[PDB]
Amino acid sequence: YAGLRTPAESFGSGRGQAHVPKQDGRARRVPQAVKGRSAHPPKTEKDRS
Amino acid sequence: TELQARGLTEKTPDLSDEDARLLTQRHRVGKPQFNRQDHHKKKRVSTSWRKPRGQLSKQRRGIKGKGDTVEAGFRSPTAVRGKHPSGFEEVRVHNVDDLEGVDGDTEAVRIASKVGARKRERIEEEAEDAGIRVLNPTYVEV
Amino acid sequence: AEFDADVIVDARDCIMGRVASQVAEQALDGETVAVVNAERAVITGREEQIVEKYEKRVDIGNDNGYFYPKRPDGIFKRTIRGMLPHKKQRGREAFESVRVYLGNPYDEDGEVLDGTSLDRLSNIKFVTLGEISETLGANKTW
Amino acid sequence: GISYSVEADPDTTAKAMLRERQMSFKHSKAIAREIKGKTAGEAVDYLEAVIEGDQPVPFKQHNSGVGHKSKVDGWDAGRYPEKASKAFLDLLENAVGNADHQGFDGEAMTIKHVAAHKVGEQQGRKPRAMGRASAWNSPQVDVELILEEP
RNA sequence: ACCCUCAGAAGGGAGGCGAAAUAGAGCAUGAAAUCAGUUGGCGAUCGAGCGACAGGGCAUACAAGGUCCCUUGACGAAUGACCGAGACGCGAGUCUCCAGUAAGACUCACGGGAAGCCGAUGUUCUGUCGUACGUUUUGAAAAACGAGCCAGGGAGUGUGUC
RNA sequence: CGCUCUAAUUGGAUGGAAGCAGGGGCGAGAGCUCCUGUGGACCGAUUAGUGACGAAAAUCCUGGCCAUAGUAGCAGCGAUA
Ligand SMILES: [Cl-]
Ligand SMILES: [Cl-]
Ligand SMILES: [Cl-]
Ligand SMILES: [Cl-]
Ligand SMILES: [Cl-]
Ligand SMILES: [Cl-]
Ligand SMILES: [Cl-]
Ligand SMILES: [Mg+2]
Ligand SMILES: [Mg+2]
Ligand SMILES: [Mg+2]
Ligand SMILES: [Mg+2]
Ligand SMILES: [Mg+2]
Ligand SMILES: [Mg+2]
Ligand SMILES: [Mg+2]
Ligand SMILES: [Mg+2]
Ligand SMILES: [Mg+2]
Ligand SMILES: [Mg+2]
Ligand SMILES: [Mg+2]
Ligand code: NA
Ligand code: NA
Ligand code: NA
Ligand code: NA
Ligand code: NA
Ligand code: NA
Ligand code: NA
Ligand code: NA
Ligand code: NA
Ligand code: NA
Ligand code: NA
Ligand code: NA
Ligand SMILES: [Sr+2]
Ligand SMILES: [Sr+2]
Ligand SMILES: [Sr+2]
Ligand SMILES: [Sr+2]
Ligand SMILES: [Sr+2]
Ligand SMILES: [Sr+2]
Ligand SMILES: [Sr+2]
Ligand SMILES: [Sr+2]
Ligand SMILES: [Sr+2]
Repeated sequence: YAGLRTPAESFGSGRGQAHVPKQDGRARRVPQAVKGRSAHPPKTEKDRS
Repeated sequence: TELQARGLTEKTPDLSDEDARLLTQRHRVGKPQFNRQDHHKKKRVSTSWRKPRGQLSKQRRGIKGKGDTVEAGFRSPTAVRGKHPSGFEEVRVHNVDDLEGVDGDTEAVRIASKVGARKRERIEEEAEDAGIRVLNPTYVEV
Repeated sequence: AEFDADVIVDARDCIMGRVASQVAEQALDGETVAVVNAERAVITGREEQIVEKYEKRVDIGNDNGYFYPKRPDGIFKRTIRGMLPHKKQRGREAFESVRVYLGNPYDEDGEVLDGTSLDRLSNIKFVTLGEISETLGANKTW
Repeated sequence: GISYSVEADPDTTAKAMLRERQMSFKHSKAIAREIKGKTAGEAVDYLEAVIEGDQPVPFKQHNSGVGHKSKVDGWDAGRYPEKASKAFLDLLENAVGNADHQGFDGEAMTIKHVAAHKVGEQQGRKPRAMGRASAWNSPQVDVELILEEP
């Protein structure tokens, strides 16, 4: 759940902003955002044997 | 009262006429810069070469003036490809056990940069006596 | 105020464009030229029509302006300019090393470049730049 | 802060510096630029004239809308920035002092080197309409000075 | 520390400590964007995808590249003469012979030279070509879409099964 | 070709590692290498592996920054001081 712990939502079109989920102005969750989630991170459920 | 480089600095390798021609050819035909398209219009774009991938790229489409595109045709001659401009064949050296097996008539040696002053000294003095020229010599005062 | 012309041409009774063309080519050969008797130069065709074309050139313009000559003086000089890349270093140079004069301010007599002469006995539809300049409203300073 | 960007033989030169001064960096470039080369004293006399409004300081770089001053020579714009001019005096004060505490003839000395540097901004905020506030900052300026025996 | 300066526990100067103060307080290193000062090239009569490839000017401490120029000669691919002689054509000009000769790019040798001199680097001038990039699109320089700049961040991943 | 960390084999560093700055050499190229200065403690090669592995772009994300500009505002309200 890293980076998924937020109710960040995107403002949509309207304020000359790119539709990126923001919370308190901070941009997030989304991978391309600092403090965002990891897109394809290492996974425990992986059989490394 | 002056600086002088250690080792055989003037030593020239001996090449077959052919290699000497091919070498000469290389140095005469040279090649294009091969810098990434428009690396010069944006500071965030670097000189390092990248394939123009743009569907409309002027360079990719091969428009004269937009620079050359990396192709095999530009390869240097097999026979001299990779030689120091002196003619020699460079040899990467990190210590003395590295000088063992080198032929000063064909190859010149290049002491790695990490190698310290103390070890360079041995390598420089040794390599000299084996007839091997060192490309990055130490300039002492005599 | 003195012009060391390596060549002095006599326009008098000579097809303007044709003189222009040669004087142009020559100045591009480093030659310094001086066209003399500009006002007595000739151009073929139907006066009414000709004069109509130059009148239009006088009327054309806007705030950026299209300054167009009326004196036979220079344009003749303009005609020459139009055969010279006057906006390139070289070009401007050549052009600037050429001058057109009314009558002849020199002691020598300009020569008559080949092919440029118009024989008045076999032609009747031609005009004098002076005739043109007069119509254009220019003051007959010559 | 800054360090002297220029060499100085201690035997024929005196130094001085202003630090994080809150004054126009733009006015500083101008004043500096304008007094470089003058004699420490001439410099003072000069700034005094500026602070007093009898000698304008040419604004060649930062001059949008600046009105032409007839006393400016070889140029049109600029103004008489007292504040920054004054700060420079405190500098020449310091400079000439050291200069003398060393045996030199401070005033008689030449302004070999003198340049202003934006050392940073003291940040501030100013409320605007629509529930939005924007920047409102003070420039923080450093300026080095070097005096050399003529 | 002390001393000087200053309205001054500020700041500045000098000075002391340490291998290092360009380790003096968000105090290891210290890029880019970018700012000040300054150096080189350009510059107040001249034209705009900013360049590529050529070739000139000016500029260059060492090191890590050492070549480059002119006489002559040798070799000499494709190509390929002048002149002279003879002969055709109204003519512009052509044919035959001299002759596949002289010439001919690269390279090498002799002799002479160059050290800002050759490479190279910065910049500027000339020649040729040249209306970014990525996307959308039959068709983009586009009066279609995206970005002010730079740095760092940013997209084929796991399990099961076939 | 380049990046991480693991392993085997094998190297370099206080007689100065990585990093960074400017510069020289090699490779068609990804990129490799050296010199000088800075830096002051780490760094490789090969081989087999391991990927949270390569950006110019997304009105992309965060941070810093320039022009805008010494510009607009610091006047307007029946309370002109
Ligand atoms: Cl290959
Ligand atoms: Cl007009
Ligand atoms: Cl032109
Ligand atoms: Cl007729
Ligand atoms: Cl500012
Ligand atoms: Cl050859
Ligand atoms: Cl894929
Ligand atoms: Mg996170
Ligand atoms: Mg760039
Ligand atoms: Mg104004
Ligand atoms: Mg409100
Ligand atoms: Mg620091
Ligand atoms: Mg359409
Ligand atoms: Mg091994
Ligand atoms: Mg990255
Ligand atoms: Mg991309
Ligand atoms: Mg304005
Ligand atoms: Mg009142
Ligand atoms: Na939370
Ligand atoms: Na598992
Ligand atoms: Na005509
Ligand atoms: Na007109
Ligand atoms: Na201006
Ligand atoms: Na004046
Ligand atoms: Na004036
Ligand atoms: Na050049
Ligand atoms: Na698009
Ligand atoms: Na496009
Ligand atoms: Na269009
Ligand atoms: Na934006
Ligand atoms: Sr080193
Ligand atoms: Sr001709
Ligand atoms: Sr300005
Ligand atoms: Sr000190
Ligand atoms: Sr032959
Ligand atoms: Sr990634
Ligand atoms: Sr600003
Ligand atoms: Sr008021
Ligand atoms: Sr109002």
